[PDB]
Amino acid sequence: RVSSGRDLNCVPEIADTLGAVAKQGFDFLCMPVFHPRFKREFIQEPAKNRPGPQTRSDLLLSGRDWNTLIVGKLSPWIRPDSKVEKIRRNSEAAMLQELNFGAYLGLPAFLLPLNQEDNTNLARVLTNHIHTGHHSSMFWMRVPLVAPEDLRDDIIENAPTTHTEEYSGEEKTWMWWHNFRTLCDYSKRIAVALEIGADLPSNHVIDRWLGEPIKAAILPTSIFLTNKKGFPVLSKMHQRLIFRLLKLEVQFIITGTNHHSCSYLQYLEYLSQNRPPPNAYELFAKGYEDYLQSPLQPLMDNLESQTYEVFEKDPIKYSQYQQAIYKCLLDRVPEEEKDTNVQVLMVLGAGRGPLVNASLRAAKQADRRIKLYAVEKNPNAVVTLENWQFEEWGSQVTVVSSDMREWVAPEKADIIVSELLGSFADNELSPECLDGAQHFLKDDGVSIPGEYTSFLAPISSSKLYNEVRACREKDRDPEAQFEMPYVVRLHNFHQLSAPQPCFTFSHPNRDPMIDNNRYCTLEFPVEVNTVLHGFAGYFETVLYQDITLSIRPETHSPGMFSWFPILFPIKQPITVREGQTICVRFWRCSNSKKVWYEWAVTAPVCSAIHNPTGRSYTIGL
Amino acid sequence: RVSSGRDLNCVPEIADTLGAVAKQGFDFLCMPVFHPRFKREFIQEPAKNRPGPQTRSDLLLSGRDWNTLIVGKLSPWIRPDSKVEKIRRNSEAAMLQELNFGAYLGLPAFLLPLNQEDNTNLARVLTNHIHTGHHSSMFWMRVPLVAPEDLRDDIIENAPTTHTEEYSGEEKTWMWWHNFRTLCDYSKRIAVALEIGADLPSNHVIDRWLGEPIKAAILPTSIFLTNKKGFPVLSKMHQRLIFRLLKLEVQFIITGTNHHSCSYLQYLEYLSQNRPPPNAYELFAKGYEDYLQSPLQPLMDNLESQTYEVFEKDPIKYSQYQQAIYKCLLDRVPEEEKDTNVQVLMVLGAGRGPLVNASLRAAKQADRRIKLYAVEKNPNAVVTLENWQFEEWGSQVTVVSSDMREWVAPEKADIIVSELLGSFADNELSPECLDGAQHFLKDDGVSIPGEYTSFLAPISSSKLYNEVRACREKDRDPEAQFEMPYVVRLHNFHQLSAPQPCFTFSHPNRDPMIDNNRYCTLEFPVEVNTVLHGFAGYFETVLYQDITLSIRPETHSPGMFSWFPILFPIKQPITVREGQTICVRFWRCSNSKKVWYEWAVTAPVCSAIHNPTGRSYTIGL
Amino acid sequence: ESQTYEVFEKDPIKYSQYQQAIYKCLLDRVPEEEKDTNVQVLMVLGAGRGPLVNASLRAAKQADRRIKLYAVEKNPNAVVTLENWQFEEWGSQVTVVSSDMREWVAPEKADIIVSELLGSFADNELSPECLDGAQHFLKDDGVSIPGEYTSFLAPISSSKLYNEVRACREKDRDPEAQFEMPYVVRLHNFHQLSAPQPCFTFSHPNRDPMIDNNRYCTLEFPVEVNTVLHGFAGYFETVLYQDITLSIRPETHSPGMFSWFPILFPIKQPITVREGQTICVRFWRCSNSKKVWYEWAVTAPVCSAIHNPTGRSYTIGL
Amino acid sequence: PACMERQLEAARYRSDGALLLGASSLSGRCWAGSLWLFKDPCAAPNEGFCSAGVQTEAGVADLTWVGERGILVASDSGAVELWELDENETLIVSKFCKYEHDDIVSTVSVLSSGTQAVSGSKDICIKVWDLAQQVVLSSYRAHAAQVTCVAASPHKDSVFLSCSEDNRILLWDTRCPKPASQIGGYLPTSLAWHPQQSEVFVFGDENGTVSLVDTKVLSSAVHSQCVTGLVFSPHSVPFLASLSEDCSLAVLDSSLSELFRSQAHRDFVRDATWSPLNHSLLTTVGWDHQVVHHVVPT
Ligand SMILES: Nc1ncnc2c1ncn2[C@@H]1O[C@H](CO)[C@@H](O)[C@H]1O
Ligand SMILES: Nc1ncnc2c1ncn2[C@@H]1O[C@H](CO)[C@@H](O)[C@H]1O
Ligand SMILES: Nc1ncnc2c1ncn2[C@@H]1O[C@H](CO)[C@@H](O)[C@H]1O
Repeated sequence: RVSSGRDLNCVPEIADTLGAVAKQGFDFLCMPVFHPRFKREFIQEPAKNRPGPQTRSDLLLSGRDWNTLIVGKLSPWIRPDSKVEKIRRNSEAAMLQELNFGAYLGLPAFLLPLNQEDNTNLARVLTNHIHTGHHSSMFWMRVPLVAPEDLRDDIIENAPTTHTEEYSGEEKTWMWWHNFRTLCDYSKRIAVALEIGADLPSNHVIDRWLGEPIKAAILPTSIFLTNKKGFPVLSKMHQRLIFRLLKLEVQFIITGTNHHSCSYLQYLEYLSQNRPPPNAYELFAKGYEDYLQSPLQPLMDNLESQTYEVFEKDPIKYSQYQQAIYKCLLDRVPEEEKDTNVQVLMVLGAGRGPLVNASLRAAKQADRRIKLYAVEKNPNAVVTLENWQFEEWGSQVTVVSSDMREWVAPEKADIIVSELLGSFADNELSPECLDGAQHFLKDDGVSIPGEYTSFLAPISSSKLYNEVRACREKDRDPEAQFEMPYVVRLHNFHQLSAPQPCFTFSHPNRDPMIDNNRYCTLEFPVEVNTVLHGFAGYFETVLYQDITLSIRPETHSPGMFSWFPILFPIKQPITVREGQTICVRFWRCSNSKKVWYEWAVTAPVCSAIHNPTGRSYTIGL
Repeated sequence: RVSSGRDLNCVPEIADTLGAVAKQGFDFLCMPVFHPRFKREFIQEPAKNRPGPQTRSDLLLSGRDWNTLIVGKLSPWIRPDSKVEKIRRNSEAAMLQELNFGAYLGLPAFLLPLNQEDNTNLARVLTNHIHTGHHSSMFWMRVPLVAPEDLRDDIIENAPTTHTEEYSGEEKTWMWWHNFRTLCDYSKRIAVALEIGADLPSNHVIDRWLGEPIKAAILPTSIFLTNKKGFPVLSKMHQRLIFRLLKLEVQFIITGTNHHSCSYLQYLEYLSQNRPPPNAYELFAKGYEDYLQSPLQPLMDNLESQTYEVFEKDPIKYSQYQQAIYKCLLDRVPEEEKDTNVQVLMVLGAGRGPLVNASLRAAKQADRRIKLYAVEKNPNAVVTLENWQFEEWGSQVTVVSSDMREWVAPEKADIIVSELLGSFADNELSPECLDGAQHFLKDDGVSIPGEYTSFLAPISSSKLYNEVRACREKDRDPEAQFEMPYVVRLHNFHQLSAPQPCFTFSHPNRDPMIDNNRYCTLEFPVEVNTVLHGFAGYFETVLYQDITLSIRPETHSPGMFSWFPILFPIKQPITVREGQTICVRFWRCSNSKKVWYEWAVTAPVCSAIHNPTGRSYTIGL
Repeated sequence: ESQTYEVFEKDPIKYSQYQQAIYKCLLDRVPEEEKDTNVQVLMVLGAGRGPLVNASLRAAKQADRRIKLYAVEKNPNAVVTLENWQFEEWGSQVTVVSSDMREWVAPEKADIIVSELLGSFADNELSPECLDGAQHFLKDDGVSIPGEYTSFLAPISSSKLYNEVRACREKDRDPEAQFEMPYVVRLHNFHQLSAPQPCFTFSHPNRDPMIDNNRYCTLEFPVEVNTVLHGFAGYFETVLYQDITLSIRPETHSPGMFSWFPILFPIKQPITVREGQTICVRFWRCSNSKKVWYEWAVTAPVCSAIHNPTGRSYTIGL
Repeated sequence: PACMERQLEAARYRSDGALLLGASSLSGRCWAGSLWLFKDPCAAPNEGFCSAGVQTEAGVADLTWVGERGILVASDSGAVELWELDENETLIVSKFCKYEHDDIVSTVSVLSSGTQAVSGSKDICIKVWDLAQQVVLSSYRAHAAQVTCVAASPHKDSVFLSCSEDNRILLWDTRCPKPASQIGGYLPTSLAWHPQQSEVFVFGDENGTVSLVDTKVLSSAVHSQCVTGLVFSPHSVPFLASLSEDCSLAVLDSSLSELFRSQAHRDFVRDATWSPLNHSLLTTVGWDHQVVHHVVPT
């Protein structure tokens, strides 16, 4: 249930050690590819001419074992950032040697340490190896939660441990990593191996690692408190951290000697089994974590059958649609008018008939008379509709194969029902679709939904920022991938400020010269130090009175699978200090053919205006 | 063992038909997505306003069944190339409707017919659908081996079947397909569903389909000759064709009614089991068919351990290397000098020691004294070498970690042995490597190999031409993918002329001012009508006297896995008529840093010079 | 090209400075008592269309000592101009050699090797490699002119130049490559945010045990103003002989010297710098047997990406 | 054991004149160590010409004598080992192997009493051991980086020096409640107490400089590479022998001036030991499997 590995600096017999490690219960071994104490010379004689083999042989293990069980380790004497010139030059050649020796064996990952503020030459040498040869290896940077200088025992008479509280100073190891990956151009091959210490730092320091590519978690044996029966366990503060890392599916690493004279691995498995069972949304979205998809345009495109099927497999949203119609029937037709009044219900954008069926179920429980119309422009869905109307519905449902904005209806409607909302509410163009169907609504008719509002919250996710970069394509703008929204189940991320409302649409629209174009400015108070990469978009909708749907995390309709958050990215990440406000601007723009969004950050610093005039992204009308 | 499907034009109950077809033994069903006789109107009233459902519902089958078992069929009345304007306009809207209905269901493939010379508008309408929406569907064009006009019974008094032999005229159906895919820009989504007829055409007509993307083979029941026990079988000429299609792994389709009143499917399975067992090369290369790989550059790059391992798992090449050394020891050291003479054997480019071991095995069987040197520049392989020298070899093998062109050897050598050859012989730069090691060879020393020659043969493969197009990358020349060789196990292809020798290298080189640059002109007599896409490159080498290695298909060393042919492509395909000669020119060019090839076709028409000055491809010195 | 050699020859200041450096080296090597007994072996490595050879001649007439010249040149087109000069005027004194100075197997060792192999960032035309390859044929007491050169760097703000580097995007390459390569430019609409500091230094001849031409330098630039950093102006200084020097460092510029303009090392993203902050840059001189390149990253007030890693955007051919 | 691995780490002469040898294989299939005794010092390193021999599970990073019988070993396994010579001095038997360091034990030093010791490790910790009870009395994480060297005081059992890659040299004294004290450039690599002045010590850095330090300073550029060790002669007015990664040995006087200079070694010079019998004799082992004997010009 947990992918785990053992970290060692002593492997006398590579095959014996691996056998013992696997028998212990591990899945991989972190061992040095050269003897850790074997300092080598590459410049001056006669140590440079050192004869004999330089390390053990590749033949000692099969290609599968080298590719699946061995995570290499950089030799501890390799100091590319030394103040001594000879040590730097020596360590440069020495570093390339071990990386190229690990590439030679096809090792799945290779560990390099970050234990000081200046790792410029370390980064240079790594960047240069990444651009040399036919690679694939992952590079895990071993970086501690707390610097070893900030966790030393206060036992130096003339150098006491500074007892002052430094909020930003406590987060020095994150800047070690931040600066290192900036130098290396956010290479998708450089990930974090976060070293957990004896006493956990302040929660802000821990929160600094949210949205970072943590691939491994290093738990040293010395952090395990021994229990009553003499077995290793962890504090409830440490346990909570383990539970946060289990969501990111990191590989647990156990380093150091046995101090409970395995049990550490068994304790991790016990913890893994004692986590809450995943809810419906959680079990559905598994697989889609941080996977960027294109937002659907059901107006411009005809949705596939298998797509309509998944939108129909959302019971919560259809039970909420039914009860909204149920309440509107009662509030419109009093019990004395029970059979004298027939309500004209038009399902605009009917799909393969799930709203039409909900409209029917809502008439049986509200016991009122309804006359249905199922308008739909996708002719393929219309086939499913016309076969439903023949086999079950009959004269009650009048199938209309047209665009709701073109349709010349026979009579006006009492209730127009629709499911035209995207993850950013108005992104599938409901404001234009229901505006075009407003003339055939009674001067007292009800639209379901009657209101919808989009939300935005600033986020940090170098994992998602890196994923948006990967979306560069040929024959287009090299930066277009940053000027378009993405539907994504955000997961390895940090939300830097609570969602605020963005754009609001109401139906029907009685405003004199309404206009669907928008411009909104939002100010986000940021309580932490961070790097802004994008803006999560969410939505809320009022179907009827207290019957609502929501994808805003704090008011999420439980068990509602039908939507994932949208992601509005920015070309360049923006450093934000604690206390600073992130000021974003969003526009909803349009012409007779297209609808698009534009957005710019104006604080703490300006960004470029993203998607000016829909050059990267438009929604088709 | 054989992927097969049933073709029908009568599916009264879609679920019943599928059940019967699967119970019969099929894997998929080709059925019409609309009723074949249901002509529809899209322009004039009142047939355009035809009410009711336009076809059966998508709900009748699960998404998996629609995606894995249903190959759609275009309705037989759809004639986009009609001479009648109204029928063309009607059939245009009608064609898009059925393609978009099949895209809606996510069908794995959709059949469209080619049964006339002019399918321009058919192609236009298909090309326009391919650029409309979010696709993935395969389009199989049903095209007959023999046109139905050329297989009619000679029963028309005033229109007799022309009894004259027309070589090119018998290949009219290939030009129907050729012109159709040229119009559609060689879309990787358009493949051939080749219809096999009652009497097979001439073999040249059949050969015209080599190198074409045949995804399905349509065997109609009427082509099955009934045997003694009353079961359907095929002629030995038809059986041979089935065996050629089984190499291309096509999906067999059985169309038409049961005339042996399944058995047809069982006969195909019997044929599949009665094919020759695949040899070592055949079973090894399976998976690599027409997969383009980059040619290795062991000089410029350090080969990975798992790569050296596969080059060591070739017994034939090492037994041939051993016997070449075995014969050279005897021909140099007479039995009277048995222990008085020690031969200086230098394995230049030793790798992980397979040639050094072969050199040892060759001294035990030739019973002569040898002093070995294992030169190697890749320091990672040198680790494996130095661990071999410690654990087994000893003082006999002197490991040298250097480039053979830099090395200042202690004494001259009697025999230099090397394995520096690529699929085009000199493409890993052996001519430069052994030239740099020539000064330290005795004025009577033997190089193994002593000679190597590259070969070239012109080829047709729209499958491989399409695969080279797919290799376009951003940040480079949009056409660079055509100016570089590829190592590939050529499979779905046609070789238009027998291999001719290209470049020849000899070792040692006693020519006054030798020069490794080359220029060769080859004339290829072409006996068939065809489309040239590239030139297969092969090689032959003389290790010692009659001990040779070869990848030339007609002289191939059996069981030799170590190399696959190279592919030298051309930007634009070239039509070649029967009787025409394909004249190619090849250059081997160089400077102090790089070595490259250039090539141009000069007949029947000129091509552009490919890779001028190594702008797309160089080999690093 | 010929018209290019012509403009490099139309710089009187640099040739009068080259002459006086040879003038002083002749006197400091051949005492008046050895006036006609001593002939100095002067080799003009990288002779071009003969302006240094003529300066070497002018320096022997005014220093009144005996010289034996060698005009080494690899460009065969310039060699045509050289061989026509040797025929029409020079004669037996000048021995034209059509070869690469790193290949040439000289007849005898030289007393003085003279060269003009410097770029705007001093070592950017690869003088360290060229004179290293010609070092074996130098006398164990020979003088190289120039004997030393040092590159300089100063951080700059110029949205005009930053915009000009963006405009250099080209198809079929990295969309950002235009920011990972130096440019020779007469900087004008700009602001220099800190005074030039020395970067890389080369000496000739090179007696260091296992010398190595690869470099790594870290410079800290104190910034007294609020600004936006777009690049680093590169400049150079060279010691031909003793107090005879050439310079393109603005504060020590050799007057009337047209032969060079500053180099510009840009950065992909501009960097905000507040008053009081230090701009910390790192520069590397990297190489292999075929190419030489530079890499550079800003590490304060914020990090930048490493520019030109492994010469992916820009290399200098060896 | 049938062989001793080419990487000779430690050379320690006891009171009578026998030679202790620690060695490890820092390359090849097996990465293990070995302890050897040479009653005939001129025989070394001949595996057949030895008096006693043993093989440890993991490499020998450092060792020291525990009187004339026992040997304290700092292993790559993270354990501290104790091996005592038998009644005949022909067998080497293990007494304790305690794995207390979470990483390679790099340095070891026996405290004045002879019943206590200090281990310095790459795991950043320092541990004070009771050899008799076979347990650790105290654990000190005072350093920030790997511990390079620990040097127990010649005469004070609670005093000992330490130095680490964190650029710190710490003066210890268990009697204080904050026992470390920072004394003070380039990283400290080697620590040697003066055998006549319990207030003076020498330290060698990674830049080859050796320096003279009085607790309440003088410097010289001895080597071109990291100073691996510093060992004082048994003389009443000692000589200082400085080992190095530049494969050379130097013997310096009181003012750090060079007297001897030996290039005999072809690989890293690891340990040095002056003869108890001949004070002009210094023995130096190295990674080139040599056991070179030196005649210091006195
Ligand atoms: N303007 C429109 N007219 C009619 N149906 C529409 C319109 N826009 C979207 N739909 C349909 O509404 C459903 C919900 O997106 C889909 O089936 C879509 O095809
Ligand atoms: N010039 C060279 N010098 C030494 N070994 C070489 C040279 N070129 C190729 N090799 C080695 O020869 C083997 C066969 O390609 C490989 O192990 C390769 O690394
Ligand atoms: N390595 C070289 N060998 C000879 N001449 C050179 C070399 N490099 C540059 N030059 C020449 O030196 C002059 C100054 O750049 C030019 O004429 C150039 O062509």
